[PDB]
Amino acid sequence: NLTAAESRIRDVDMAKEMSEFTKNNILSQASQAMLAQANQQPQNVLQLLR
Amino acid sequence: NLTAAESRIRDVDMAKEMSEFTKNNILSQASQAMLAQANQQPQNVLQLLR
Repeated sequence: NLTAAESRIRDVDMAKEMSEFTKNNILSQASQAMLAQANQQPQNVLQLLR
Repeated sequence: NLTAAESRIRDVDMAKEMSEFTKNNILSQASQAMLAQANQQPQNVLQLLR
């Protein structure tokens, strides 16, 4: 029972962690994506410039 | 947020600046133009002279 509670503290429910990992990785790829949109804003500033 | 306000101070809204530039350049070409009319005033003074 000590091992049980000790595991409830430290040892992870790796399913939940994996869902958290896939989730956060999507947030990451979404963010890099929004750089791929964000940097594209001043080139249109160059477009009215020319 | 510091970068944001710092940019609001120094960094320019280049669209507005470009409109200002085209504008003032037209005022310039209009002014050179009005030299092309202004210097032409005394040659007619030479015309009644001859």
